[PDB]
Amino acid sequence: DSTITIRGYVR
Amino acid sequence: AKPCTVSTTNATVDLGDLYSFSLMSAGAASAWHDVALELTNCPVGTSRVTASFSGAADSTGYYKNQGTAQNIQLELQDDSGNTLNTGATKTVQVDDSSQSAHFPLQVRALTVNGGATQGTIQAVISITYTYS
Ligand SMILES: [Y+3]
Repeated sequence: DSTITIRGYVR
Repeated sequence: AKPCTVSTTNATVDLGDLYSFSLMSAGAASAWHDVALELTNCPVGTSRVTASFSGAADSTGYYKNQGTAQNIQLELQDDSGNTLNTGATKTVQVDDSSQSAHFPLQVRALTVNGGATQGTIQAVISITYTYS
């Protein structure tokens, strides 16, 4: 019913 | 009971850029990011909404990073500080004045064993609602 998308980067 | 209408079909959490030096020690993490799941048009008679969270979890128990960054996990918590790992559920009361329900959550990236390496961070948590 719902979707939580987590995005990011590690430098 | 009859189901409400899902308003928050998609919810994106952009952690932005995190540096390895701030994710070197075990327990180190990114800042908290607000994420809300909202339901509307709740039928009369339906007063409670239960959300069931599901997602790929690694050996630490937290959500596994599907990205290239190593030694990085994703954590989902409610606004009360309670962790909501895969399989967890949360029940909130419907607001009969507006016929809606809301799930105020928090998301952050963390390194359980420390030593996070350069790379991307990607993860998806699915939510299914039950009503009563
Ligand atoms: Y919050």
